[PDB]
Amino acid sequence: GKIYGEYLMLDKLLDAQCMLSEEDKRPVHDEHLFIITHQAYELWFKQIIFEFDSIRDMLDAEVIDETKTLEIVKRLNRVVLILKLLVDQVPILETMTPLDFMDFRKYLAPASGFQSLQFRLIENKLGVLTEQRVRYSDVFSDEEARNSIRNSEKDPSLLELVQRWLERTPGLEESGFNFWAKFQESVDRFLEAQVQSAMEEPVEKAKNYRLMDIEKRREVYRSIFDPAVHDALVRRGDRRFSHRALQGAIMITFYRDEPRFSQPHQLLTLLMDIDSLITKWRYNHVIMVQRMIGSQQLGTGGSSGYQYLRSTLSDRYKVFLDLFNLSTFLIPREAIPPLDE
Amino acid sequence: GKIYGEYLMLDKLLDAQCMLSEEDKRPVHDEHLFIITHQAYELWFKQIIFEFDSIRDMLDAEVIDETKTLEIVKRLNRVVLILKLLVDQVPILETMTPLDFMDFRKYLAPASGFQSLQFRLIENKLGVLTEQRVRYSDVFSDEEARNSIRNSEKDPSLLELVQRWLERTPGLEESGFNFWAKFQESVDRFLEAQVQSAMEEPVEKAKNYRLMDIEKRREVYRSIFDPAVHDALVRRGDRRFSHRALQGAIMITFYRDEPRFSQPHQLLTLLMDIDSLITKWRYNHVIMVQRMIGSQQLGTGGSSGYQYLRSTLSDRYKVFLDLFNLSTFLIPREAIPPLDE
Amino acid sequence: GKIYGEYLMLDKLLDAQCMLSEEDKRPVHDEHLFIITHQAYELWFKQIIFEFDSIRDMLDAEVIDETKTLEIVKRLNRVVLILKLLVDQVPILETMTPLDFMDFRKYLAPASGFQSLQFRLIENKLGVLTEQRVRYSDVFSDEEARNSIRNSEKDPSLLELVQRWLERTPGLEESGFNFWAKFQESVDRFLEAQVQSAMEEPVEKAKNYRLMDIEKRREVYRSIFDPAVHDALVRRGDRRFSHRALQGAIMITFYRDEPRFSQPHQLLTLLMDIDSLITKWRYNHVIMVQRMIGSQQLGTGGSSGYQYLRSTLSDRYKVFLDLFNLSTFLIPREAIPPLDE
Amino acid sequence: GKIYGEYLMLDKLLDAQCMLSEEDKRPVHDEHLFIITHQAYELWFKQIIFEFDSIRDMLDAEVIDETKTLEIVKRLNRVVLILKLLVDQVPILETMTPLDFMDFRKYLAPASGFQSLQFRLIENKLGVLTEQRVRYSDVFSDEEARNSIRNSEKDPSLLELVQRWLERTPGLEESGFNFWAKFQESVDRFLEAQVQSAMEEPVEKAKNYRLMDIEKRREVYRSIFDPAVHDALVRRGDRRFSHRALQGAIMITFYRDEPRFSQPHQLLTLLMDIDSLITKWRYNHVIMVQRMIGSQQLGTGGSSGYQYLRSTLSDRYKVFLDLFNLSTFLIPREAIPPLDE
Ligand code: HEM
Ligand code: HEM
Ligand code: HEM
Ligand code: HEM
Ligand SMILES: Cc1ccc2cncn2c1
Ligand SMILES: Cc1ccc2cncn2c1
Ligand SMILES: Cc1ccc2cncn2c1
Ligand SMILES: Cc1ccc2cncn2c1
Repeated sequence: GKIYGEYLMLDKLLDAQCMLSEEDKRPVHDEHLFIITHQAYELWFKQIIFEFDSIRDMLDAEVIDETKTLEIVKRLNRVVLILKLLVDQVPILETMTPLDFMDFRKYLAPASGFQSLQFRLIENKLGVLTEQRVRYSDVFSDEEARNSIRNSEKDPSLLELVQRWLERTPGLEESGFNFWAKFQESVDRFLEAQVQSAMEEPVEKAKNYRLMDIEKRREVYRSIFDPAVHDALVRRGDRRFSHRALQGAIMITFYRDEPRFSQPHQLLTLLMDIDSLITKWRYNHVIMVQRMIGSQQLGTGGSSGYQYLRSTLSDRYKVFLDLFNLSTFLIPREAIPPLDE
Repeated sequence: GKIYGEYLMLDKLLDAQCMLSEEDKRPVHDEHLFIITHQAYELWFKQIIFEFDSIRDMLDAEVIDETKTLEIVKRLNRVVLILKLLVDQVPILETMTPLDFMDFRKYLAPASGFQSLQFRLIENKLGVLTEQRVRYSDVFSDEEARNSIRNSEKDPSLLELVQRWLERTPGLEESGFNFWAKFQESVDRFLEAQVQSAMEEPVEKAKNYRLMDIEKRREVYRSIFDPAVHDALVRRGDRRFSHRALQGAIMITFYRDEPRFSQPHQLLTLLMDIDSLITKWRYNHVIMVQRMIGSQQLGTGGSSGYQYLRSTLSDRYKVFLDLFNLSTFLIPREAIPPLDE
Repeated sequence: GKIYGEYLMLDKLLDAQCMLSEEDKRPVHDEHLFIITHQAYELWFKQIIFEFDSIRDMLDAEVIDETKTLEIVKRLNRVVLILKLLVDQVPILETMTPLDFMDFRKYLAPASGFQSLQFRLIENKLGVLTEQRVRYSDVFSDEEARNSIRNSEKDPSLLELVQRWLERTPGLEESGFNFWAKFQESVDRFLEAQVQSAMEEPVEKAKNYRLMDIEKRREVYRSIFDPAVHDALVRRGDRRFSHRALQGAIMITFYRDEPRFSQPHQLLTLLMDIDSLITKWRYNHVIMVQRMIGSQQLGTGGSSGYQYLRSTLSDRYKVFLDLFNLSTFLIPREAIPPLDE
Repeated sequence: GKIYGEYLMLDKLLDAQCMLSEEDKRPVHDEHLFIITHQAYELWFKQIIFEFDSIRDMLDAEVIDETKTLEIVKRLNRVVLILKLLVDQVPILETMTPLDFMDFRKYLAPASGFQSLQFRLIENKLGVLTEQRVRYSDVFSDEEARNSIRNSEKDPSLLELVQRWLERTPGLEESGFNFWAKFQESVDRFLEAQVQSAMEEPVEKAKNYRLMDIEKRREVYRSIFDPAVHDALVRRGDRRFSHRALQGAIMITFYRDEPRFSQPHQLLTLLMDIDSLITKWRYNHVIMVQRMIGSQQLGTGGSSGYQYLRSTLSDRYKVFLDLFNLSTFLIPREAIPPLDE
């Protein structure tokens, strides 16, 4: 179009609000809010997908320069703001009372939140593993929806592309900076100095606490320095990243204050914020489900739905799970290998 | 429809996003965000209108009981939450850079924010007076849009209906409680006691300050006790309310802690919050216009647009202007006529 | 005092910021933010306690009128707003980097979040049961702190006082409205009508699903109509409320649209919002702990602390647990016993 | 100290809450909220000052590297988050009713918001010019407060230091990139091409509108290319920046997408966000003053105070006024001189 409403296709957009309670000559006022709220979510889901696909295209390249990294950071930050808005949309729908919802939920019988193609496309494009999902894709009767999901699982997710970018971190290379080995030998040097300082403790409980603590540190570093331990944790589902991607991620977090790593760090932080905000939506949605129809109601066949949503709050659904635990492996500033390159 | 996407008409809704930069084979990524942002606004504008029209129907009645008042309060509070969300949508669009916007604003030449039928319908249904508007309704080329605006100006606004409800306040009546006269004579009694206390001041500057202050209080009460002064202020545009509606509003604010007036008070407060939040959107929108194209750019013909938006921030656009100044006329708790009925 | 700084005792308040890294001639800039953030929390914790104690005094009375209920609702809503602000304070402290925190966390060795007297007083005054707490009160070395906690556990909590108020609900009484029996017999009448409608189903899978569903409804109502089942669930820790308090709570939620119950309903909703917002703070605090020092760091002696905080997210810490599940027991509007009194 | 309360000096901090209505044996509950709210503001004002002074020290240097720029950006962003929290604190105090405030505002007679030393120190350290202030520093009776303000006006503000940093922008130099001249000659080339395109317009109203518009563009560029026009606008108070600082600011906004300028751009954006958020606090504070005591009340001596606060909303109080208008001078991407260096 050309003028405001023609450009925005308001003739199409504002003709998609059909209250089924109205067409059945028993209108329920808040059903208009129910529709509008979901359509605002679906509009922003399309925007999120559009931004995710553009970030996937920029990450599916041999090298990602400082200019392309800034663009990726901008678009990830935009997704963060849209996710906060989407979390904030819940109290607007929580304004409808359970009895008003009960008077129209009968018209929704075949419909299901599981049938949101865009919500699934978001989960898949970010990296929610099909094997890590709770049992409880085949809900989608349409063939274009099934084809859309097939492509989202087949094509590389944001998790795979970020890992590839993380593995190519300059500075990890043995030929050059050799960060991983410098980190291993400074961890050994630091942890021994901690043993020597604890040996000089005037009190025995304090000497023993420090020594027990150093042993727990030894085990923490063993989970990342022994690749067999890391690869076993990845297999269990406690980690997502490859051993080399984790090395890159750890190096980015160590040198975040350096101009060269501040932007890659921000990209990782926004990836974490996205995960955390999708989890916040899941929680607020399960609180709202509970407020409206409790753990189970007429038509639900028990607390099956409720318990499934409650189970989506687990680390099984966090894509960049590894990013939250990087500070466990941190060493003081004085102990970090200085940058030379 | 029946299943999720058919119920929500996602086939229609998600087919209304046409980037003109894409159809011209010169696509600008952030134009997708520009469209989606406006469509989320337009969806919520429709919800606001739907709630406003339902509140108008409940207020266009002989008596509004405690049950219907609770429903009106709920729906006004819902509009408050939607307005906060709409204010919060601005930083999402402020994520687009001026240079990216400059690469597609050429395709928008005939379009204008003035062509938002729903934004005008919101202003009119709330009560933005046609005579109080800045010079700078005839923008709308379509006949259904012109007819929609004609009806919104003709049919009673939220301002007119609230005034009618306010005029019917029980307790204002001479036959019963006679609040206005009790308020006048307690104002006189309180202000004289203030003169007597100031007369006993040991310091002359303090006695004189108190006496100058009591004189300014006398003039404040004169603007509401002399109907000629109030009616002149309404004529100037400094007030909106009729003299009897203002009496009701003042009585509701005085006895807000009493169960009988707490709900009418909350209705008035939410009416104020709505005004204040529409003003907050106007401000954030003028800040965003400024960030994107400054006070004037190529195609604007000077700072005409900018200065008009900047002028919409004035009290000329506040519908319930009177509601913000009710605390100027307040007297201590000890001086308020006790409720009997 | 009398002037601004003397009234606010800014001489005392702005002399309580002692950076231990500064006194050790190794200053860490963000330690100032660490102190200020905690002091803003402690100031608002004192305000929360002050409001909680005033609500406890109003609830520790024979009858609570409509006027005192409005005051309680106002103060509960104030606590909600302060809790949202406190949740929002986390991203301000998350602005400090893990390496900057690592350079001063050594000076905090004896200090512990467990030593916040005001946080414990908040938990106790709301109603966090001492037996429902995770093993992991005796941390407090001072005698006035131990005496403060002793009194908070001994004196009635907000949970006990709300239950007393809920038990005294007019309308529950057999002598008058007899709500519980009317609810039981309308549940029986409604559930049988649902069996008869399911019997007329043309499809067998649909008839069987409806019948399986009605059986699950029968069991839900059994948990509240058989007092032995409710009393067993209270004993297990799945419920907090007495059988009579639950009856009152259910009646308030059923007739919330009625002027008589809207205010008691709002009080219950704000009580739920408080619980939910304290849970949101706990979550954001465990995310921030994780961002700063992961699941374990030098000095922690393993993931003991982290796992304890992670366990505070369970229903074991939700005081008004029962309030979230009231919609499970809801019946359509057509099936609710009409109000007469 | 060493343990939680000793480290945070909670013995001092939680002993600074003296309600004057309580000491006069006429306690007003919400006076506790009034005190706590102001003390939370004063605590965060101290944090803001601490961050501002550290940014002043980093900016008072010959060269500011990419590493020091990241630190400045981090601390400015922290101030943004604290300012949002401070804006959000207003609705918490707006929870107190005007009648409850009226029962204790008598004890505040000598106190005044003008006596907040920290609020003035914030305004001065940011750059609120003493000559640009409204008539209505000498309020401060204490000598350490007068000395604190004297030093804040004497020592360079954030506005002066940012201008110095902006003037040293590499790329502005004639010897090297010579941005200003390249910008002038590309503006001339672009504006002439616009005349030639308008000359080919089939419609005369369209040709004339385009030509009138190009003339308004010519005048816009004249205000920045003729230093006499810029220096006259600075003198009038419509601009703050020196002609060379404005050149740097314009160059940073033009090449913001380039890695070299993205961080300097972010610093400028956060400086704008700070200005805008202090303005948002001023507005919310004048709305809250109005809600509590209207435009004037007993003790105010008329609307003097109210009108002064209402006048602080003007551009006279915006420190980085110039930053909001930089998009007025923008040219399309195709017209921007390519970077070489
Ligand atoms: C009145 C409020 C709502 C209720 C009672 C509700 C209830 C439910 C229930 C019971 C489920 C489980 C499967 C099913 O029966 O569909 C579900 C899933 C879902 N709903 Fe909602 N919902 C509400 C509002 C919303 C809104 C506003 C959205 C946003 C678009 C939404 C999005 C979803 C999604 C995406 C799922 C999938 C859950 C996941 O796999 O993580 N719901 N909902
Ligand atoms: C890129 C950001 C935007 C820019 C540069 C912009 C610019 C403008 C300008 C210059 C005007 C004056 C008349 C005209 O030329 O149309 C205007 C008016 C208006 N715009 Fe925007 N706008 C933006 C985003 C939005 C958004 C997201 C909305 C929300 C739906 C919106 C709604 C309106 C409305 C309703 C008016 C009427 C103003 C009033 O009468 O108070 N604008 N806009
Ligand atoms: C730099 C950020 C912070 C870190 C790393 C941190 C870490 C921790 C840890 C590890 C614990 C477990 C016991 C202990 O070692 O003290 C804890 C408990 C606690 N912290 Fe924090 N904390 C941080 C900030 C805060 C803030 C800003 C507050 C607010 C006043 C706070 C309040 C508490 C409270 C009240 C507990 C008790 C937890 C409960 O029983 O639910 N913490 N913190
Ligand atoms: C009950 C709410 C409040 C009322 C009625 C109120 C009223 C006023 C008034 C009338 C003035 C003008 C001079 C005077 O008489 O002091 C003023 C100034 C001021 N107040 Fe408030 N105030 C309130 C709350 C606050 C809060 C919570 C803060 C935050 C610390 C604050 C900070 C200030 C500051 C800094 C000024 C200086 C204004 C400027 O120069 O821009 N006020 N206030
Ligand atoms: C339309 C619709 C139906 C069911 C549902 C569940 N969660 C969101 N939903 C939306
Ligand atoms: C589509 C469109 C065009 C112009 C405009 C101005 N303010 C919002 N707008 C939206
Ligand atoms: C001072 C201090 C020490 C330890 C701690 C843990 N969570 C908050 N904390 C505050
Ligand atoms: C204590 C106090 C007195 C007066 C005042 C005005 N604005 C904030 N204020 C605070």
